[PDB]
Amino acid sequence: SSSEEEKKLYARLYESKLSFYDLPPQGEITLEQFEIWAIDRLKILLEIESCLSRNKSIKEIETIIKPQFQKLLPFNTESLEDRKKDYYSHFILRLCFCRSKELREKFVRAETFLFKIRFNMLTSTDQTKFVQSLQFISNEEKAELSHQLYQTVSASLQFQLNLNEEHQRKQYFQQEKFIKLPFENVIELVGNRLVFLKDGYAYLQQLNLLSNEFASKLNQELIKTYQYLPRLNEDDRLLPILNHLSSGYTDEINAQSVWSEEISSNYPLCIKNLMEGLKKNHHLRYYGRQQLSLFLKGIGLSADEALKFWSEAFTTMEKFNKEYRYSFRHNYGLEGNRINYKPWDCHTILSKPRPGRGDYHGCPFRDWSHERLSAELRSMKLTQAQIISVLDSCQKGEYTIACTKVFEMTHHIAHPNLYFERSRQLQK
Amino acid sequence: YKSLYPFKHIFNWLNHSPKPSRDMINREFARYNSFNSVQDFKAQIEKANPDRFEIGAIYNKPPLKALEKELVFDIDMDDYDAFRTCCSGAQVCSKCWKFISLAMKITNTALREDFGYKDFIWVFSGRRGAHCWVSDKRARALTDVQRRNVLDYVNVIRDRNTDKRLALKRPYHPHLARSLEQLKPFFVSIMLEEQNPWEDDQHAIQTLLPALYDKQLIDSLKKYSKEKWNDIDQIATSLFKGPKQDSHIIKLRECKEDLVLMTLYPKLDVEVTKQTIHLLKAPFCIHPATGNVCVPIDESFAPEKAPKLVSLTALQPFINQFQAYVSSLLKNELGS
Ligand code: SF4
Repeated sequence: SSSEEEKKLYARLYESKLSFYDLPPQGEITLEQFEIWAIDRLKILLEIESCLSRNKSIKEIETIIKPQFQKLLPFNTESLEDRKKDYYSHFILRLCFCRSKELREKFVRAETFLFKIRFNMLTSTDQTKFVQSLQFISNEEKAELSHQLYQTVSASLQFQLNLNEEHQRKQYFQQEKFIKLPFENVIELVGNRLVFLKDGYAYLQQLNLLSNEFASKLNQELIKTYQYLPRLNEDDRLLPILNHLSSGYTDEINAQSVWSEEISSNYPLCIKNLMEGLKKNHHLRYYGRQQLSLFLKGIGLSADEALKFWSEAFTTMEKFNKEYRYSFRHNYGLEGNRINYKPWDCHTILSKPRPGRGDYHGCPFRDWSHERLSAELRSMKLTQAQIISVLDSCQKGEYTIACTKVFEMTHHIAHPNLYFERSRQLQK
Repeated sequence: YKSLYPFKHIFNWLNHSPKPSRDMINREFARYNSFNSVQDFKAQIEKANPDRFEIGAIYNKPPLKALEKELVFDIDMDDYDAFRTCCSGAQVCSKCWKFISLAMKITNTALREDFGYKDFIWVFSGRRGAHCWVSDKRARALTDVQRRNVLDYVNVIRDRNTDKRLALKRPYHPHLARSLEQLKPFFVSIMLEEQNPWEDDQHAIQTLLPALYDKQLIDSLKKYSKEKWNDIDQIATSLFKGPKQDSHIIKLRECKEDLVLMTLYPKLDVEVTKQTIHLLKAPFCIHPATGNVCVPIDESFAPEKAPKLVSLTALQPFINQFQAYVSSLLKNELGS
C-alpha cells in the first residue's frame, strides 16, 4: 500500500485513540523498529504485571506507568509513527504469546489491564467517542427510567469518580449514557447490583463490560494466531524474535526434604547429577556448588535450612565456618553488596567452563556420553524411539530441546527452575 | 399413583413439546431415573411406589452432563421463625402464610418486571413452603454462574442471624426500594399487631434492640409491638439533640427499613437454586408426614386449602390450573 492508503487506513482505524485491535495490519516494517516497538510494549507489560503482583492500587499504577508511557510508548500524541508503533507492537505481541495457554492467559489479562489504564487515562469526550464507533438506550428510555438508573449508578459514581457531592452526580448522570444488553453478558455486575436490570435487560460499570469483551475477543484472536503460526514459521527472520520475546517474560522444600523422592522426582538431569555427586563425594567443586546453590534458592530453600543441608552433606565444622559459610551467605545475597544473585539458567550454566574429573556442573545432555545419557533415559522408562529423538536433539548442539523432550516424556525450557516449576504444577 | 396423580399434565409440562423429547428422555428422576413416555412414567411410578419423586435436570444422555433445568426457588418458614406468635414449631396457618405470600409477591415482581421471565408458577412444598418453577427457555439452560448471579440478586438477606444490624448498602438498589415500598404497608398490620412478637420483653431485647445502631438509645429503651415501635422514635428524638439530629433520624429510618426487610423479605433456599443438577420434589407429590397435596399456589391459597390424600375431587381445580399453565408454556415454547 502507498503511504497515502496506509495513512488513510490508520486515520480510519485510529480515529479514536483506542481500538480493540480487530483486523490484521497493512504495511511493511524494517526489523529494527520491529524489535524496538516489541521491546517497549513488552517492558511496559512487565512493569504493569510487577505492579499487580505486589497488589498496587489503581492510581499508583497509573502514576508509575505514566513515565514509561512518556518515554517508551507515546500516547495521545498525534504522531502517526506513534500510532503504527503501538499497533504493530501489539500484533507482534499477539504473535509472541499465542504459543501456550498460560502465556495466552497472562497476555490477555495484561493487555486488558493496558486497556483499563488507557481508558481511565483518556478524556470523557474521547472515552465516549471510542465507545460510540451494544445499544445506547434512547434519551426517552433514559428519562422514563431516570430514578432507577440514578439509584443504581449513584454508589458507583461516588466510589469511582470521587463525586462525594450529590449535585455533581446528578450533573454527570445527566451527561451519562446507558447501554441495553441481556444480563447473561453482565452477570458479574448483576451479582453486585452494579447495574439496573429490567425485563431481562441490563442497563450498563460499562468499562468492565468493554474490558471483558476486549479480553475475550483478544483470546479468540490469539488462539487463531497460534492456529496460523505454521504459515509464518517459514519466516526465518521472526522465529528467533518470537522465541526471544516468549522467554522475555520468564518448609516443605527443606534441608531434609531435598533428599526425598517427592522432592527430587521433579529434578532435571543436571540437578540429579549434582545431588548424586554431593551424596557420593561429600564435596563438589566451585561450579557445581554455585549451580546447585542458586538452583536450590530458586526452588525456595530458606537460608538457615540451606546452611543446615550444606553442612550436613560434608560428613569439620571449623573449616566450614572458616571457608564455606561466608561463600554460601554471599550466594544468597546476604553478604557484600546485597545482591540476591538470580539463579543460573541453562544458558549461563552452559556458559561455564566445561566440567572435568571431579566436576558435575553443566548440562548433562552435553557433558555426558550418549551411552550414559541413554542408560539414564532407559532408567526413566523411555521407549527406544524416544531415545533416538533425545540423542538426535543432543547431537545437533541442542541440549535444551533434549531437556524439554525428556520432560514431556517423563511427565521451551532452558531453565531448570522452571522445569521443576512446571513439573510441580502438573501435580497441582 | 394409580388414580390421582395427573401424569399427562406433568409429562407435557416437563417434555416442552406435545411429542416426547430429549427434554423428557434425558431428565433425571429421584437417583438417576428417566422415563420415555406417559405410559412408562405411570408404570415405573406405580411399581416403585415412592413417597415422593424429585425432578432432575435435562441431560445429554439418558440418566452425564446437565443441559437444562428450570430455574427454581424453595422457601421455608424456618428462616422466619423468630418473628411469629400464631404458630409454634412446624405448625402453619393463614397468619404465618402471609409471610410466604409476601415473599412470593416480591420474587414474582422481581422475576417479571426485572428478568423477563413469564412462565413461572409456585408449588406448595407439602407442609409449610412454596416452590418456584420458572420454565422459560432462558432460565432452563441458565449456567451455574448465572444461576448464582440470579440467586445473589434475589436473596438480600444473606445473614440469617436475627441478633445483628444488617447495615445494608445505602441508598437502596432500585429493586430494594421497590420491595420496601411493597412490604412497608403490610409490615404494621402483620408484625406489629397480628403476630406481635415484640410484646414479650425477652423476645424484644433479643430481636428489636440489636437492629438499632445506638447503644445509648438501646439502653434507654431497655430501661424504659406498635407501642415499642413508636417509643423507639420517641426516645430517639429525646436523646439526640443538636445539629446532628438529621443524620441520626435518617439512619434510624434506614435501620427500621432494614428490620422490616429482615422480617418480611424473601429468605429463599440457597442450595436448591445454585446448580442446575440439583433436585426438588415434583409438583403433586404427597408429603409423607402430613398427607397434603403439593398443589400449585395461587394468590388466595392457604395451607388449609390444600387437599389431603378425580375430576370431581378437590384436586381438579389445581389440575386445571396446571393445564392452563402448561398450555401457555407450550405456546411460549413454540413462540421462542
Ligand atoms: S538443558 Fe539446562 S535445564 Fe536441562 S539438564 Fe541441561 S542444564 Fe539442566
